[PDB]
Amino acid sequence: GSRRYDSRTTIFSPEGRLYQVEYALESISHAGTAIGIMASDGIVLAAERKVTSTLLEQDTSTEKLYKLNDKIAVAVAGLTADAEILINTARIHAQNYLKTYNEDIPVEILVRRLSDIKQGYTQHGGLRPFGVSFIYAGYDDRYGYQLYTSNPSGNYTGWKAISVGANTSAAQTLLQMDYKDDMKVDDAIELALKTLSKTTDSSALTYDRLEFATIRKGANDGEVYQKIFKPQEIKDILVKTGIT
Amino acid sequence: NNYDGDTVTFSPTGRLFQVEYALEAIKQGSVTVGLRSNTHAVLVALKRNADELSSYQKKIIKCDEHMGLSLAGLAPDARVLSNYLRQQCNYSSLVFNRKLAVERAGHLLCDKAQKNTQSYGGRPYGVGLLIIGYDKSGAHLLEFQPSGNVTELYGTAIGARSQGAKTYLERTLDTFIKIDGNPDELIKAGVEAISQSLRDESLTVDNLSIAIVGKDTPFTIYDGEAVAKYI
Amino acid sequence: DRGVSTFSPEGRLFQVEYSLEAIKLGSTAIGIATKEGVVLGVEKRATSPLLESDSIEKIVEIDRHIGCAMSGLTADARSMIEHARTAAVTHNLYYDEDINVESLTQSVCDLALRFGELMSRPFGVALLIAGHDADDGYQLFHAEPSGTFYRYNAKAIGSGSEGAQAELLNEWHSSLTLKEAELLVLKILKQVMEEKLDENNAQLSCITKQDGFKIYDNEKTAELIKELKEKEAAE
Amino acid sequence: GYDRHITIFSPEGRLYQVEYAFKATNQTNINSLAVRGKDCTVVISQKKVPDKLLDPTTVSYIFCISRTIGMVVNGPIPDARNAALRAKAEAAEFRYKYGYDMPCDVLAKRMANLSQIYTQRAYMRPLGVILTFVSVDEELGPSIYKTDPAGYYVGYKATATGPKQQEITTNLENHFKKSKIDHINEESWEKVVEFAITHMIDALGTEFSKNDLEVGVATKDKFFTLSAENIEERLVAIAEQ
Amino acid sequence: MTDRYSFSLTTFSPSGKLGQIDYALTAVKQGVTSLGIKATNGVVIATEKKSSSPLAMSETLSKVSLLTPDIGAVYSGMGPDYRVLVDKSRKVAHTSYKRIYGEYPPTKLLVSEVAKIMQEATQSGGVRPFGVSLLIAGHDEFNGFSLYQVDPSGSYFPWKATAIGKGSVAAKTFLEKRWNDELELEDAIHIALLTLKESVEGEFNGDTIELAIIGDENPDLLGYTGIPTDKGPRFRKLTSQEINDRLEAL
Amino acid sequence: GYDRALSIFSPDGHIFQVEYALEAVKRGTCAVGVKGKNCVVLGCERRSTLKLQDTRITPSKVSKIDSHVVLSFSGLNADSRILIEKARVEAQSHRLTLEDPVTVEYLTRYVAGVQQRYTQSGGVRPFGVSTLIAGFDPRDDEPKLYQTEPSGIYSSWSAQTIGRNSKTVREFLEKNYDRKEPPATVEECVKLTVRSLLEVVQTGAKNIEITVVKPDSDIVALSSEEINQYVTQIEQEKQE
Amino acid sequence: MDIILGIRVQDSVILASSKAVTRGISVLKDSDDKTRQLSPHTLMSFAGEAGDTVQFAEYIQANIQLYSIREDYELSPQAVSSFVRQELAKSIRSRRPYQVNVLIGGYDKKKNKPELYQIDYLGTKVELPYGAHGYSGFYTFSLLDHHYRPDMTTEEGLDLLKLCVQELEKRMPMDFKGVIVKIVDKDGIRQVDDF
Amino acid sequence: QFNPYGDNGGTILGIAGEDFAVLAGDTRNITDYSINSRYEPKVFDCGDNIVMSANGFAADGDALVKRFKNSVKWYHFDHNDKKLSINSAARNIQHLLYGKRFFPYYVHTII
Amino acid sequence: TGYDLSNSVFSPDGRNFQVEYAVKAVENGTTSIGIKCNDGVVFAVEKLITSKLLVPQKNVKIQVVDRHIGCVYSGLIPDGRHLVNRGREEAASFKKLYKTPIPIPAFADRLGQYVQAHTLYNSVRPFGVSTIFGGVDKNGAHLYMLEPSGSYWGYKGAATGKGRQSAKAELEKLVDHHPEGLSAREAVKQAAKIIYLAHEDNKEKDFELEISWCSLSETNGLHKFVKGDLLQEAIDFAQKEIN
Repeated sequence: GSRRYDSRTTIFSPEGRLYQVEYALESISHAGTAIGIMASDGIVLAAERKVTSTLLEQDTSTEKLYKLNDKIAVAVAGLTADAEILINTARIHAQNYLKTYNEDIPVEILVRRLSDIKQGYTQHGGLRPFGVSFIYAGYDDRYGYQLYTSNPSGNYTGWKAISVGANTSAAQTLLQMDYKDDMKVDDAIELALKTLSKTTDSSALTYDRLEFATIRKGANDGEVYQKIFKPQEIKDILVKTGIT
Repeated sequence: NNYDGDTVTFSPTGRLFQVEYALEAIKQGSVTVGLRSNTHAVLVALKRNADELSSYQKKIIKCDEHMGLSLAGLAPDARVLSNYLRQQCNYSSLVFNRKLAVERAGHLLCDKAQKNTQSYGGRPYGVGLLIIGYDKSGAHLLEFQPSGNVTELYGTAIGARSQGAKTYLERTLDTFIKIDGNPDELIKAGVEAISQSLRDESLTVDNLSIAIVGKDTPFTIYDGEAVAKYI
Repeated sequence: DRGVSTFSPEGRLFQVEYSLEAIKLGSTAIGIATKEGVVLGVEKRATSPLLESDSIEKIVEIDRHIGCAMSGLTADARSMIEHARTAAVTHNLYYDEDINVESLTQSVCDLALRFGELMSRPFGVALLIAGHDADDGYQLFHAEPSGTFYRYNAKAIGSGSEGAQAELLNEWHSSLTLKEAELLVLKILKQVMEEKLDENNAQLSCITKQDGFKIYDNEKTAELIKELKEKEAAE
Repeated sequence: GYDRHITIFSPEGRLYQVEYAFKATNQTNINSLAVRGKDCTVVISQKKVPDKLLDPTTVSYIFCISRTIGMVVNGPIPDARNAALRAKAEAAEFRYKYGYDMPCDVLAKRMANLSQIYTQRAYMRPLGVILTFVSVDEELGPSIYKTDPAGYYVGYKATATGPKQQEITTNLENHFKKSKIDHINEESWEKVVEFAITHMIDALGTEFSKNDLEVGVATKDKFFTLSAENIEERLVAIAEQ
Repeated sequence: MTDRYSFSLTTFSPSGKLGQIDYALTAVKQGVTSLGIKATNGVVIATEKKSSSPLAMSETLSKVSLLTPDIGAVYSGMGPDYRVLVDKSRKVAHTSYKRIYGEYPPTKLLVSEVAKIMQEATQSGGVRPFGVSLLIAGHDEFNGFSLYQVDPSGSYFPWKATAIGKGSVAAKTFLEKRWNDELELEDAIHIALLTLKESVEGEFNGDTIELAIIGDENPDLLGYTGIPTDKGPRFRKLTSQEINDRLEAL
Repeated sequence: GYDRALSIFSPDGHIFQVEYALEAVKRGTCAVGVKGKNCVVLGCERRSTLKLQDTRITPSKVSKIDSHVVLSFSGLNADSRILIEKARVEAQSHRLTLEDPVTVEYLTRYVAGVQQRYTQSGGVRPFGVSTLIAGFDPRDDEPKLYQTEPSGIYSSWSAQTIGRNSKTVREFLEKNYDRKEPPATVEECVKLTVRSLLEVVQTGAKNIEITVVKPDSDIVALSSEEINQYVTQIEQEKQE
Repeated sequence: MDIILGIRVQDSVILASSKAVTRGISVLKDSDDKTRQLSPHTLMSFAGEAGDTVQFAEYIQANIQLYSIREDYELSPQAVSSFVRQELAKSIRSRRPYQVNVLIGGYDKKKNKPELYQIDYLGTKVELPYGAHGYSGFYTFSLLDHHYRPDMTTEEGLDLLKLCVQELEKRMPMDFKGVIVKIVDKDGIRQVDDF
Repeated sequence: QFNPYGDNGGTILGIAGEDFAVLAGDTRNITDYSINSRYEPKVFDCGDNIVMSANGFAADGDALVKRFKNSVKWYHFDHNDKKLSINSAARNIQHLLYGKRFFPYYVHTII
Repeated sequence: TGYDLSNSVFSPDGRNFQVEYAVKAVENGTTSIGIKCNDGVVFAVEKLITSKLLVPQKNVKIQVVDRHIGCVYSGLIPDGRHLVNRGREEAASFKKLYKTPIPIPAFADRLGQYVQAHTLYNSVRPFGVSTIFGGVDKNGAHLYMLEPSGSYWGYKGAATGKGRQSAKAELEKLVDHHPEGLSAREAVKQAAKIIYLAHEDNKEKDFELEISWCSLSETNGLHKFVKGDLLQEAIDFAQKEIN
């Protein structure tokens, strides 16, 4: 029979861990670090690209920061291809809630369904999990600004500031240190970059190895704007904060 | 050895161990005997209890007015197979208004059991059956074996120690084959044959089971006080 | 691994045999059949003092003329009870009559071998099905996850069973009365249970042709425990 | 060692099951050869009938796939027939759906894509065969396209297959190095067949009686195989060098 | 009883590797070198036609494929996998784009589609990953010219220029020196022919080289006239001759 | 679809995947529940390996199934979401067909059965979750507390705990809970609950959560502030 | 079954719904509440084919209650109406469609403003100051066109409704056995216990 | 248009005594104005001491009797050769008939 | 290794060992033969007698397909039957579509492809039988033999089972010493002899002979069993030659 070649991806270790989730988590620890910091008046996303070559088309590019809807975006740590499967799923779910209720989807609800998908791959079906961890950065008119993370196990949790990918042990302690609740967006922007600067596994932290995004209250009042930084703009903010 | 993992696997000698282990369940089963003349066919089965407080596991199943079988091995498998057989008899009746040939019951059983020896995920039936019937060409006895091999005979036995009763009949052949028009004599010979497969216990009233079918006899089962007559 | 439906070289199904091991680990269950009724009793076995003992339901009604006691992986029996109840009620709908205890049992027993690559593994629980019908009177049946069922005059299953059964061998006779059997079940349970038999860690029940299947109150069993203790002081 | 039983990658990026299917290819111990005329395409394969009990006429590895397409198989017969039946079905269905005869190269591609799948999908094994398709295509002229267990295919000026293939390949390689043309420059298929049998003799260094060979010829609008006699006639003309 | 392999054949090892993707990349590493270069007014993709026999006709085996009139692909690794990918990629360009919007898909989007198929063989039941890395070169009205790389993982990245297969490490270094952001197309063709010569063992001419561009529109290549807005395909294979012309001024 | 029997019997008569599911519960942050005389209190540890959590929006540990029944759990979090959702759906379905909210026993029995189903179905592993389900039956003031575990067995408890170091606090509660005398006030019951958690919990801090359910759908969660006052209170009665 | 009305005043929605249930030749019941509460501040009234009306209302009710529990949050009346519209628009090309018309009146607590939605069995939704289903419109939409002003008190709305019921009692051929009136405002739903 | 039903006439009659019962029916089978057979019996012994007639459209009548007779056979097999009580037969027939509730047996049945 | 534990895996030689193991089961079976004559075919098989309890004549082993085809096999009997049931479905559905009864080469490849199909997947086991079959069609007579691998060819004569070699040699003789042709009734006699000659190897128990034949002149193109007189006449012809 076929059983002979079956890994059994959905089983417990004798200590009660899910082998495959664990090893996928291990996979993600080698991915470019991504950081989310939330302020009283906005959210920041920052992520380090996997050691870019000088020929890679830097500007027309995305591998870390993706747009879910006008109010929600994610930062990716793990397999890019896996993430995009989950992203288009999430983008549809967003659109269905809109069509059904004529209201934009609350941030947590979108996060829950995506996390619930991931969970399914760990309990039934005998397929490998998605080697992906997400930072979700979004706004809704119930909880204001929100940060979440989800991992291959399908667990999610909310954060004031958080990191995923490489060196999150180091990066989390640096954030725990200089974060304060009253903090404003332009400070969080600066904290985020300072943190990657200390935890980056290469020497220079230049603009070409960064993706960056902000979700500000900034607009014509009440409405929320979502900004995915151009490379020139990452260079400008990197000089402005005096990291270059 | 490595080749007994399932039915889909041939050993390097060309044997199917899963089928052979199924054949083994039969031999642990309690003994039962079949035999027929030209006018009747008789099943005699030695029933087994669990302990001193338990019932005696029934071993003979009726399939139609003209057909029936005894079992030795996994009883649920006998129930499945007897059930399948009842349906075929009933379909021959209903569609064709024709009592089903004992020989065809044979081929239908063989073929059903073979399915489970060539596909993955299945398992051989773990039971042996003896089929008696009176049909359009007389008395009949069949020996079903879960490898698929069905065999027409004058008499035989299967289960534990069956080898005694089988050599007995092999001698007694020309005697019983001519017990035509006497039911009680034909039964007698079956009760004697089953005795060659005994040790430590012999036949009491609620451990012996006899069945008969023939020319003017519907397949009927005898147990308890009704078999005292033959002890 | 190897197949879920495979035979040992001995000629038995691995997965059935291992299920039989899990039943041996089960709490004790005893039934005795008499011309006045059938009695079912069980060791409750609360795993901690805090658990509310009468939330343990190891004796369970199937119809007014059929009761059930279980031993082993008891969560596995939930769906067997469901099937039994439905089969009983269904047959009454098709035939305007009570279903025979043997027929009920055979139905439950069909379920049990329906596993493999239908469910993924055999049941980890044995059942004592006990009832009454007009043709064969009072009956007690032992239903295994092998598909086989036997009829017993008396039978014990669970961890206490090896001993308990031998004890039932001496004590059962064809002229037992109901009260005698109740006591006899209480006696043998007390004898095999770890903890000390009282009206909270054991439960009794019976089925009579007249009043059907009743589980006894804690107060009622308490007095049969008293009556038993007193009887055994004598001689 | 399980990355050797099913079609998944080995650590060095190889599919051992595909490789072992290539080895089954030669298990019949037969060599085949194909060449292009101006008007025709000839395929010859060795006929080996060891048993006196066999009916020699039933022993064949050349198949008529369609009216215009011939196929010779290098490998065990059950897999060969399997491939033949399928390509016959595919050729007929193509005609029904698209209103013209299935071309050699298209059929070759289609059969190659099927083989490709067996190398990717786990439950299907590769077939232990190599398929040499031949026709005179209405658009392309004479055509030889070949398919393996890997799912690879390509067109040929000419080709050979089997245990002794390499000697035949180089024999032909050398003729075309010299001749300097894509084909056997001959009027009749009769003489292109003669060419094929000749250079097969030279490369394998063996002699053939009329029952050691099997020949299929593809021409404008029909593909056909030769009988004992049409060959014997052809062997006999070769005797006049 | 048909496909009983309904479980993943690619799984995470304790170290966090997905072995089969790694091995598929190993298989790509073995493949003959291919490359692509973005010019300002064009894109070029190129690779070596390396024949199994000289009896093979290798204009028949075509490693550079048209996917849409403005998109072309080349690869390194296992050719059969590439072949079925080009097939699926051409169909998907219609089924999920042209049949909906009436125009061909933009390069990044079609690339996204391919990546999706390739990703799925990494996860779906009873299959191995694809054994190729693709380079897709394309133009679309709102994005201009672009060049992407698609890996067995289904991950993809855009490049100014790159190479894959056998001699990529060397060739990525060669390109890094010669690439600037002002290259006219003819220059990138020239550079591509030089970069490819390093990695080539045997003969080096128009018959041993397959080379295509995504350049200007070709009305001569359209097949019909009379719709002024339809202007013809930007994808073009160079002839045996056209390559050899540029090996003169090499 | 994926067929494989993942939960099967072992020669000693054990189903290892079920037992390894209990291991995942073992590891889960501690959870407790205590029956008062007119209430049920559910207490829950929250492991302190990380602050910087936004606790407005992180999933809270006690879940409302209906407006009169709640459920806490120990084990895999993602797994518990599935059991909860399913239970919430069944709870509304029961109101639709029976015109009455579920009984705590019924709902427990339902959830228990879902867990059981996953121990003898192909292609699935068991739920790495055990639950406390507590509440009040409709128009009934007598309180209910039940427990389920991955095997599918379920039963009622005067008080009970699950998860990491639950063995420690089951000891404490066995010692500190008179069945003849349940905690009469709400205050009383809540105090007994915090006391038992402090055997295992570290700081009172953001480490403890309490939720209180009184009859007639009267469910309130306690705020850090008020829980602080129980911690402080028992502390100063440590002066013996 | 027969007549259902609604009018949004300054800061409440008022639903009036006929009390009669008739099978052919007999008035089987004269105290029927053609209403389901969907959430603390949302009310749906319904009329149409028998069986279908309640089955639909009860189904929608169950769905909304499940949402409330899952998110621990009451949906806006706009959202609940948009859900209900889609459920109907979905059913209109069904094998057997739902034959039910509804009014959804709710108080949006987040914007402190009452809202009234009129949706027919086809999934045709509109926000109105006042609405009705079936034949009721023909008689009352002329009274309301005249006497309605956007800033009426709740008793001004009820007095205006009184006219509407009176005109229907004058000119409707069917005896609809009066109305049950219910008010939806910032403090929830309550029923005016006689008219 | 194909009419799946017909009507083969005849008439049946059952009377119960103190310790007996009768079921009678004429033996004439007709379509429209022709006689098909002058002796085609429509009252049948179904074993267990039960007699049955399904009068109306013979093909539907025969189908039913045939099915109920089979019901008797399987009742024996499934419940250890028990006798089928006249009331249990009646109930079993209700289910037989109501099973074709939306494509009926055009028969008026008596046992 | 491991190459032999799963059906349809290529060993590195290029073999599928599980087919080869099935061959061993065939080799372990009783002997059967086919002789192709002037206008027909003859089939015979050795039926070992495990006991005087087997009813003689009443355990028939040669099977008919359609009206005009006979099949016999050595090895696992159940498998042989399962393959014949398929041949019967194949031949019925051919006749249903094309009206003409199925030609013998056409029929051979239907069994051919179906047996080969069981070498393509690990989830079925290969057939534990070699099958000799054939009959008369619109183009004369045809004899075929078909192995567990799915390989089959046409034959002048053919044999399989324990007695495969002696039978084989005895058939080779016949081809040489009757090059112009062997008649229908002659081949019935000859078959009887060769079964006896190849009862050398299953010498242990004694046996029952069983023959069938399909001759255009003698059975009118239909498959019939050789019974009563012409049977005993050929039993006698073969008693005479083991002397």
